[PDB]
Amino acid sequence: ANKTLFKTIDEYLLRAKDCIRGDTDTQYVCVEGTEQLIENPCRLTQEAL
Amino acid sequence: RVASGAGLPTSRQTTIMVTKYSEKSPITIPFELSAACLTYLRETFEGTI
Repeated sequence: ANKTLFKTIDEYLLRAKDCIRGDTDTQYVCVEGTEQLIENPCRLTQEAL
Repeated sequence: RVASGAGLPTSRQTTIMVTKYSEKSPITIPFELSAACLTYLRETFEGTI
């Protein structure tokens, strides 16, 4: 992600959204999210609260 | 139904046809008539005031 900030923010608003499966009680990695999408500001800013 | 062309699936069933049953709930109330009141109602003895 070491790119220019406009392609970085396009990576944020397009690519940097994980998906997590929403019917189990453990956070399984969703594969090919076609019903939901988990966008992360805390991957763009690289911190935690 | 709204529709999209993505990998997430759409349903084909349109105009679901359901039947509904009625529940019964009757209501009663009595009212009483004395035989003196009935006999003075019907058989007029035409006598006086």
